[PDB]
Amino acid sequence: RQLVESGGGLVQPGGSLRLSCAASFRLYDMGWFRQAPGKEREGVASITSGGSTKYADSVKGRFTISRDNAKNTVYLQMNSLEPEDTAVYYCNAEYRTGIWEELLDGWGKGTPVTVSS
Amino acid sequence: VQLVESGGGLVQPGGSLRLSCAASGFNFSYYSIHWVRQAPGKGLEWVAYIYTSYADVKGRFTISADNTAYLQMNSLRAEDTAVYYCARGYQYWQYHASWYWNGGLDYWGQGTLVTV
Amino acid sequence: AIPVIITAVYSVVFVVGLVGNSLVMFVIIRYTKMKTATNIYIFNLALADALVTTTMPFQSAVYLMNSWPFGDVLCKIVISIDYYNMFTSIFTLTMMSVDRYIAVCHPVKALDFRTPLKAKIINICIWLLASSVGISAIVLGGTKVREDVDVIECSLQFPDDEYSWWDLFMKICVFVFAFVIPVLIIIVCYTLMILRLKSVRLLSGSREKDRNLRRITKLVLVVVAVFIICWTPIHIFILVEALGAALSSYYFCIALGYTNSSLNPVLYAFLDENFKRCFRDFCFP
Amino acid sequence: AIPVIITAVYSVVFVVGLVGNSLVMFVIIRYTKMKTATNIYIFNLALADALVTTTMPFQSAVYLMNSWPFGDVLCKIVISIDYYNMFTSIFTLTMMSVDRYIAVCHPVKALDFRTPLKAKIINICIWLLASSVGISAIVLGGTKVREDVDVIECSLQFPDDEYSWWDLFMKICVFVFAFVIPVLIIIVCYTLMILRLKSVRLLSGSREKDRNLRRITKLVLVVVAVFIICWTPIHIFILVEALGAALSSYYFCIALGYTNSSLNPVLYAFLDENFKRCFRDFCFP
Amino acid sequence: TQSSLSASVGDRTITCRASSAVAWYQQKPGKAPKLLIYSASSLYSGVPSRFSGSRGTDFTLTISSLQPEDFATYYCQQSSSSLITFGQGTKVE
Ligand SMILES: CCn1cc(CN2[C@H]3C=C(c4cccc(O)c4)[C@](C)(C[C@@H]3C(=O)OC)[C@H]2C)cn1
Ligand SMILES: CCn1cc(CN2[C@H]3C=C(c4cccc(O)c4)[C@](C)(C[C@@H]3C(=O)OC)[C@H]2C)cn1
Repeated sequence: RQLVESGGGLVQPGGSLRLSCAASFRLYDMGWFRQAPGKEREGVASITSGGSTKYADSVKGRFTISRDNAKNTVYLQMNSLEPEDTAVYYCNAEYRTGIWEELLDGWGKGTPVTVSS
Repeated sequence: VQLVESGGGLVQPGGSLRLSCAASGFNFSYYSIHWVRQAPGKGLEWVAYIYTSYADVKGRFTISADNTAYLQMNSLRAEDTAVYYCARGYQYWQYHASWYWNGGLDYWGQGTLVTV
Repeated sequence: AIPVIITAVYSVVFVVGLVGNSLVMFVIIRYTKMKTATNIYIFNLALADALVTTTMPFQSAVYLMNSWPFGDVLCKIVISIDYYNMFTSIFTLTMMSVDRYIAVCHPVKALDFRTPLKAKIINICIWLLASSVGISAIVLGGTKVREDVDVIECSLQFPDDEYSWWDLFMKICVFVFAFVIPVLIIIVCYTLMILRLKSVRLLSGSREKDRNLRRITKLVLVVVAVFIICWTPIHIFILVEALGAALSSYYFCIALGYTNSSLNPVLYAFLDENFKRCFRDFCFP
Repeated sequence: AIPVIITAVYSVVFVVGLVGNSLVMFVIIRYTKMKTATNIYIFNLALADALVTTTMPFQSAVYLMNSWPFGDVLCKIVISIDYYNMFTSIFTLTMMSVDRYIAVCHPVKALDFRTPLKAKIINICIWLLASSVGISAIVLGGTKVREDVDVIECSLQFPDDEYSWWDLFMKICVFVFAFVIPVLIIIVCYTLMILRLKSVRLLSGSREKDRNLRRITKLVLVVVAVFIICWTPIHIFILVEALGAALSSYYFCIALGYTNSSLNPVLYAFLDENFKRCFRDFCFP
Repeated sequence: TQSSLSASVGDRTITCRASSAVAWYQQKPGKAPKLLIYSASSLYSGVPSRFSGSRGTDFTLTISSLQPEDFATYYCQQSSSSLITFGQGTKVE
C-alpha cells in the first residue's frame, strides 16, 4: 500500500491547517506524529476505529482529529498555530493487507509544516 | 545524541581510505547521515549522504550505511585533504525539501582530519 | 469417443493423489509441530481421499469396456469405499468449518474444545457415523447381469418389486444428508466468521495469533470451496436423472468428482507455509 | 516436471495392465471353454501381475519423493508382494514349459497329467513354495531411516553385524533359484520341443489338433521370451552391483521389469484366438 | 553567494543571495558547525533570540545586539532538487 500526506504549507502564526493522510484492505489505528529538528518524535493524536481520541498535553484543547471510515482518510485540524509547532508531521498507520493477511504498521512519507510568515 | 567520526590518516595521492561514523542516542532508521568537509582556509562543502547522492565528486565518491555509515574513497586527489564532519538530518530530507522548509543538520561531530 | 482422456485422468489421480495424500498423512503423524486439530481433520480428509484413489483402476474398467470383471466382493468393497469417501469428506469439511467458527467467534471455548485428542475422537465418530452407508453398501452391493445386453453391472441391489422407490429414496436421502444440510451448515458458519472477521478487522490486534488464525481459515475456506465446485455437478446430475450428449456430460461429472481427491495436497502446499516446508524437507532433506 | 511426466507409464500402463489381467482372469473363470491347463497357468500369471500392479503408486511415491512415507506394515506388504510376483511368475512359466514339453514330446502321458484340477493343484503348490520368501519378506521387511540424510528406506532388515554378508548371500540365492535354474529348465524343454517339432514338421499328424498344439506352444514361447528380456537387466544389474548414469540405468531396469505385468494381456489378445474372441465379446457384446 | 564585516559590540545584517528555503550555520575557528536558523524563519532550540532570519528572494540574518562570543563565520545552506550547497561565508571582526 501507499501512504500519501498533504496539507503542508507556510502558515502565519495563529492560522489553521488541515492535514490529510490516505492509503489505497482497511485501516485500524491511524496516528499523527511530529518531529522537530531539535526534538525526538512525539505523538499528538491517535484515533481508533470507534472514534476514541487521545491527545498530548500540549495538543489538548487546540487539535481536532476524526476518522473517515468510508475513504480510510484522516484530517487533523490545526488551531492557534504557533512557531513552537514548527516540525514535520508523520502519519503512523496500522493496516491489514488483506482479510487473510497479517496486521502491519504503515509510516507516511511525512509533511513539513512551519508557522512563519 | 553523540556522533563520532574515525578512519582518517595519512594517505598518499591516488590512494584509498574508509571513513566510519558512530550513531548513538536515536533510531537510525528515522534519520539520514551526511558527510561535509571543510578544506583548511576555506568554506564548508557537502560530500554525500546516505537514497544516495553525490556532488558534481560524483563517481569518484561512494557512500554506504549499515547503525554505521561508511564512505568509500578511490583514487584520492591532492585537493581532497580536508576535515570531514559527520552530521545527521531528516531521513526524507530531499522529499521534505521545498521553498518553505529546510530542516538543516542539527547535530555534528568533531571532525576528522584527512591529509594527502 | 476417445477413451484415453478420462482413463488418463483416472491414472493421474491413482498415482499423484495417493502420493500426495500419503505425504500429508505421514507429515501430520511424524512432526509434533503439525499435530493440531485442523491438521487432524486434514489427516482424515487425506485418509479418505487416499482410500478412494486405490480403487481408481477398478473405476476405469468401466467406460473402457463397460462391464465389471472383478466379482461380487470387489464390487462390494468398491461401492463401500465410494460411499465412505463421499460421506466422510463432507462431514470432515463440516467439522473443519465448525472448528474454525469456534476458534474465530468463541476464542474462550477454543482452548477447551480444540485439543487434538478431541479432534481424533471426532474423526472416529465421523467414520462410525458414515459407516451406516458403508456397511449398507457392503450388504446391498453386488453384481447383476443385464438380461438384454449380457453386461455385468456393479451397483446396489434393492428388492426388485420396489427398485424404483428404493432407488429414488436413497438418491434423495444422499442429496440432503450429504450435500444440502452440510453445505447449509458450512455457509452459516462462514457467514458468521466473515462478519466477525470484518467487525474485528477494524481493531484486530494480536499479530502472530491473528495472522495464523486468518491464514488457516482462508485455507479451510479454499478447500471447502474446491470440494463444493468439484462435487456439485454430479449431485445435481444424479438428482435430475432420478427425478426427470448426456452420457458425455455424465462421465465428465463423475471424473470431475474424482479429481478432487488429488487437488487437496496441492492446495495444502500452496496455501500453508508449514505444509510447504514439510514437503520441501521430505523431498529435499 | 519430467519425473512427474515420465511417471505416466506407471499410471496409464498398470491402470491398463490391471484391467487387462483382471479381464484375463474373468474370462478364464467364467467361460467353460477356457478351462485348460495352459489357461490355468496363465491365470496364475495374471493373478501375480494383478497383485503387483496395485503397488505401483507405492514405488511412484518412492523414486519421486526418494523416501517411504507408508510405514512399516505397508513396507512389509509391498516387499512381500514384489518377491511373491517375481518368484511365482518364473515358477509358473517353468511349469508351463514343462507341461508343454509333456503335451508335445509325450502325448501318451499328457491325457492325465494335463487335467485342469491338476493344474490348479500345481498352482497352489507353486504359491506355497514361493511363500518361503513371501513370508520371510514379511518377517524381515521394515523401514530404516538413513543415518546421514534423514531418508526412510524400505528394504529387508538383516542384522547389522553381518548384513554385508547376508545381503550378498540372499541376492546370490535369489538369482540362482529364480533365474538360472528355471531358465535352464525352460531352455532344455524348449530345445527338445523344437527338435521334435522340426522332426515331425514334414510328417505332422491331424491338422486340426496340430494347429491348436503349435498355436498354444508359440504363445507360451512368446510369453516366456518376453518375461526373460524384460526381467534380465534387473537381475544382472543387481548382481553386478552386489559383486562389483548408473542411477538412470537402475530406474530404467526397474521400470522395464514392472512393465512386464502389462504386456501379457496384449500378447494373449494378439496370439490366442480364443482370448481375442472372448475380449471382443466382453468389450462389445 | 553572500565577505568581511567590521563592527563593535552592540551593533546590529548579512545577506546571502541565492529558490528553496535556507538555513544559517555558525562555526567558530577550529570548532564544529552549529545550526542557528532553520526553515529560513525558525529559531533553533537553545539559540538566543538575537539571531533572526527573514525571506523576497534574498534571505538575510539580523542580530539584535552583537556579543563578544558572537564573532565567527556565518554560513548559509540552501536546498535544491537533489543537493544542498553551503554559502561562501562571512566573518565578522
Ligand atoms: C466408471 C465410473 N462410475 C462410478 C459410478 C458410481 N459411483 C459414482 C456416483 C455416485 C453418486 C455420487 C453422488 C450422489 C449420488 O446419489 C451417487 C457414487 C455413490 C460415487 C461416485 C462419484 O461420482 O464420485 C465422484 C458411486 C456409486 C458409476 N460409474
Ligand atoms: C521404487 C522402486 N524400487 C524397487 C526396489 C526393490 N524391488 C525391485 C528389485 C528386486 C530384485 C529383482 C531381482 C533380483 C534381486 O536380487 C532383486 C525386487 C525383488 C523386485 C523389484 C523389481 O525390479 O521388479 C521389476 C524388489 C526388492 C527398490 N526400489
